[PDB]
Amino acid sequence: QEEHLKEIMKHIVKIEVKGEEAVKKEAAEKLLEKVPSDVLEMYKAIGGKIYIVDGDITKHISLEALSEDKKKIKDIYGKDALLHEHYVYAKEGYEPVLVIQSSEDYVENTEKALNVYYEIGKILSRDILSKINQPYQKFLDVLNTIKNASDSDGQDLLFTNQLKEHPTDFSVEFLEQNSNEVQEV
Amino acid sequence: TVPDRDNDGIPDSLEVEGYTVDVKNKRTFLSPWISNIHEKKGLTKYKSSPEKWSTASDPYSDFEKVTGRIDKNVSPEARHPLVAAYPIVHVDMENIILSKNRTISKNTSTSRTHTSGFSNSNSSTVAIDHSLSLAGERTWAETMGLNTADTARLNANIRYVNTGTAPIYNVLPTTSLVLGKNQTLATIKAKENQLSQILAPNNYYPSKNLAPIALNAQDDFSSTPITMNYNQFLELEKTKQLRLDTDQVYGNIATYNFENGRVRVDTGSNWSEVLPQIQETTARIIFNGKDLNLVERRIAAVNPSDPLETTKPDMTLKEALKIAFGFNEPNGNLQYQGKDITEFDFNFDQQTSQNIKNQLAELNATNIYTVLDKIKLNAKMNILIRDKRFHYDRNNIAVGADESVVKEAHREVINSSTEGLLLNIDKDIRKILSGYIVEIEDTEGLKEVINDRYDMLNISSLRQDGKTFIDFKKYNDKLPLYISNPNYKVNVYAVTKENTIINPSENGDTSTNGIKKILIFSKKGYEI
Amino acid sequence: PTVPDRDNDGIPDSLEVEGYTVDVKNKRTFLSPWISNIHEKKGLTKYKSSPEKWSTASDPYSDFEKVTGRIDKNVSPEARHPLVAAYPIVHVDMENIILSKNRTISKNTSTSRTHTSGFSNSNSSTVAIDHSLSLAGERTWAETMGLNTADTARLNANIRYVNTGTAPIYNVLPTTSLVLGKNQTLATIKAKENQLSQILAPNNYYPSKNLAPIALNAQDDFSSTPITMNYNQFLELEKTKQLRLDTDQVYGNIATYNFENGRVRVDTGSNWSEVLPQIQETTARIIFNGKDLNLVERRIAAVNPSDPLETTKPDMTLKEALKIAFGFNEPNGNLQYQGKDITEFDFNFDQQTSQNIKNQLAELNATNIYTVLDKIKLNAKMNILIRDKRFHYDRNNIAVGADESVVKEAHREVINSSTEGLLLNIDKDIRKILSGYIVEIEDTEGLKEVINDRYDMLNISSLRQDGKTFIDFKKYNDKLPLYISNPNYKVNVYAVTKENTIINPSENGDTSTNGIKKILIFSKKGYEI
Repeated sequence: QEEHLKEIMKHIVKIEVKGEEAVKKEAAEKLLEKVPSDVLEMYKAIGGKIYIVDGDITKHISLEALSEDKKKIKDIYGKDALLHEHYVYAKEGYEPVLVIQSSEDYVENTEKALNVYYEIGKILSRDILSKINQPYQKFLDVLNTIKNASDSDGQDLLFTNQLKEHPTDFSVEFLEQNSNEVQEV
Repeated sequence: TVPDRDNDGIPDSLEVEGYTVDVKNKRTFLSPWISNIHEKKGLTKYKSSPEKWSTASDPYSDFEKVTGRIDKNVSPEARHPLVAAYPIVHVDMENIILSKNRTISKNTSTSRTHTSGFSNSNSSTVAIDHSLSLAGERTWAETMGLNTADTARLNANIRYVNTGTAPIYNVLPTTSLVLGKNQTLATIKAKENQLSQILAPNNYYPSKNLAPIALNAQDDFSSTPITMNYNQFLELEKTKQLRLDTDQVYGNIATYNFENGRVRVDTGSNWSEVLPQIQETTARIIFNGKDLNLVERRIAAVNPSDPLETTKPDMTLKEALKIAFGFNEPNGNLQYQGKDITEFDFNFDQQTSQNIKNQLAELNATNIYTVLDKIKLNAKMNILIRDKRFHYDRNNIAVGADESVVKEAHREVINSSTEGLLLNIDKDIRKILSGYIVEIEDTEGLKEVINDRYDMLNISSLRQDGKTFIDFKKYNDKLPLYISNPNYKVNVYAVTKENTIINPSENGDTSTNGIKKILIFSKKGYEI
Repeated sequence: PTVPDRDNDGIPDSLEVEGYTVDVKNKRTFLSPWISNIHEKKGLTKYKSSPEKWSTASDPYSDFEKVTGRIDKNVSPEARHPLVAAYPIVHVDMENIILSKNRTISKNTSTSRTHTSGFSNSNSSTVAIDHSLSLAGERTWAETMGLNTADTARLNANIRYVNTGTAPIYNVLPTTSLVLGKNQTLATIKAKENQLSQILAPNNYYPSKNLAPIALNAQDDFSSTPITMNYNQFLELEKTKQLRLDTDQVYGNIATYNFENGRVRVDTGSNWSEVLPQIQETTARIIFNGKDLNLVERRIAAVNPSDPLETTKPDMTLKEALKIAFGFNEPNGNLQYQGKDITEFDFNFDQQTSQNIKNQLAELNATNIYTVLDKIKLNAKMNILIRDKRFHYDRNNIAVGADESVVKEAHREVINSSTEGLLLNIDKDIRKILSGYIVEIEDTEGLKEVINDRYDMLNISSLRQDGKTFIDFKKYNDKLPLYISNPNYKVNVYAVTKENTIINPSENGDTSTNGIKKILIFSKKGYEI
């Protein structure tokens, strides 16, 4: 009994108060930490860099003037959300830019970090690797093995509806003709 | 290595955000709720408190409940972490017998009761059959040779009913019979070292296959334990009903042991220490949907005033109904196997009322049925949902209904002859119908009531195929039905319990004259 | 870093002395040092406690659990503050009695938890029997019951238990002895064995109001008439109609919280009979009759100069105590309870406390404590009694009367008047100091006709189900309406407070309302009805 008290004690009693705004800066930096550093160097080399805003992501100089129409985004779960409510958006162009909304709850929860990591991969696959066409047969080979496997819900996990309806196995032509579909997966 | 303050197996983040366990071919592992891959498989989205070894506070941990390492007897709907699992025992009296310290043996029907300022104590209510098994037994006072200076003996048979959600093991509750407002006739002994069996939820003890426990010991404890002076018998004649109040002192609790999976009863933990917590940190929902019987469930709601207690995931009423009873949304419309949520009344205690009037204001709505899914539950509110279609008495038991509903339920004549009707009516109706009045109408407006006595109405039976069968020869002269005119109308009236008379009137009238009777059938003589 | 915590109570030292607070973070609770500016807008209370006491209050619940909530969820809200001792308070409530001889008078009683003066730490109550005559012809009990000089009467009562404390009781239920007069002990109610298996959470009844009360007589063979009583006793009873119920403090064991799995199990080692002595000698006692004119007792932890360990407790100023113990707040920086200013209360002190506070009042050069209220330091063992200044009181600190001026103001709202009665709507508290009403009619030339002109014929005032008081004339009339000799004749109604009542016929057995100090309460002419 005397043993147990210690562990609970440390977790609840935060000895000192970091401050009102420090936590925000500390949260984001820890988040980006988990992604392998080597990825960050690739991002800077191709140009634009991620800057963390604090207010409503909906209203920023860099993003206000562009893509108002593309207000429809699909989350990881495939559900559509309006951008203003959403807490992180990215944009692909001549100046690759990624913007993340500051918050204090990135360590504690996980559902928010997942979207951030989701956004890092699309930049990685669509904007980085595309200059070298790195997704190729090896990615295609695993891909093909997924379609044909015993009642594998894995498909449900990674394929959209369009893919679950291609009757035969995937062909190198599809990636060429359709290259948006593969990059999300 | 992942933090885990409550030390309950599940890591923190999972508990707050939502998780679900799903078996991969033969191995069970715990996983975060994924919207697309779990929904097609029909798994429920769990939430819980990272700081409660059992969010509900009952003796089963948050982890154990959803995984099943638990007494396999807790009813299914209570495996969900936000549903308190606890026992609820009440007593059912099947039949009585009377004599004097010429024996009145009548069959009884009992009901678990609930009244209004209603408190956390279970109670039931017996109702004595009034129909006359014997023709000649007018005035019980004489059928039993009871004199002013006599005493009658009472001898009952009893069975136990578990309508809760968890098993009791060793003890069996003490329970005291009480007549009237405060004249306690007897306290039913707690038989000793005799309830070595188990009372699982939704079961009877003793089971339906055995004789029910005779109430009198048949030993030497008291020669006639249930004595009763003359004066009670008089009061007994005017009310024809008793109440049986029982307390909640149950036995020990069966806990799950991880080392070998054996379920052994620990003699340290006792249900009498847990119930107060449950009764003080959950929302109370009263429901009469299933079989027009009151099923009680308790749901964990937040209480702003308590730090630790605010940790539990917020529960919105609609969601509560989803996990506690089985309501679902085929088309997004709340319904219980078809019956939409809108066919029920909501009544609230004054305390509970105050909280809800506030809640309806910040949403700017007047009809609760729309914004229903936006009402937050706080601790200690008590909510009662009753069928809007039926009439009710003081003890919130179903006693009647509007006549109009009654007729359509009878508009289906499967067959008709000169010996009776064989209907197939919804099993629920025959709990608000006391009996039927048969009458014949002369071509010139006369009226002949066959069973023209207050205590002679129970003539309608039910066949083994669920077909109700009304027997005329029961309270007839064992003779078929005569008709003086193929043009003479035959009228049949039904009498609901609420509209019944239980004793002869002031001047001892026995005719069914001043009884409000509803016409239920009227066909031509030739047609029959 | 091994942050120091000598008291071994989870919260570290520095935090305990200076001030901290618990705050729920979305779904996770964490402990923080008090920041003045960022927490204040959120309505969080600044706690303080003792770094060298596992339980500043000294009750069996460490400082840490209380604010964190790991505790029997039954402890009353008001007891979460670390500086309010949580312990049980059991007193006995008797609802009604019945009498006969070993034509049986079964009459209803009213009880109030009492407290009198040199007042000591032991609870007792006092029941009061209604004196009004339910039956007309039962004048003189001595005859309604065939009582002879060499006879004995039998007593059979019903009682209920009341928990006015701050903690639950579990196994046992206390013994309590009935006594008439100064020292006449009639009976001690046995401690039934293994029968009070239920729980008394604070402000609850046992058994609840919906069940039969525990019958006092066993109804078994223990004693044929346990309440024997020689004639002489009956005489004292006839003159006073008062009984005392002394109850002891032998409670059961205590329910403690287990960290390992969060089950609240009743531990058989710790027993309230070991803790209370500690509490009663290290806390300040505050008595208040505010809520419903009933005596609620709370205990606050104060410093005791003489004891090293005891100076450790955070200094407690009187004003905040009132804030945290009862619910007082500062709408405008003025201490107040729902409208009622602090100025509407009396301050009475025991001789010790009086001496101590006069000194403290001297170094500040003040005369009105109501000003310097926030500067009085509490020491251990003061006893303070807070009573409504507006009501008159008897020796046993029971509400018994009030100043007449208040009485008229309480009636200035005539909702309705007719020849069948009044349907008034009065503040629930006043009707606890009014014994009954005298109705009279006044001839146009100054005559006076009192309808119910008997001392024991006053219970004519009912209460409607909507809280509207209803006075029935036909009750102690001849079941006939009210006749009026003149549409110009005034109809006078008087109210009689308990203190001004008579309880027995006078020397010559007078039943007239002559020697009763009477206050006029209503006067409308015959046509104003």
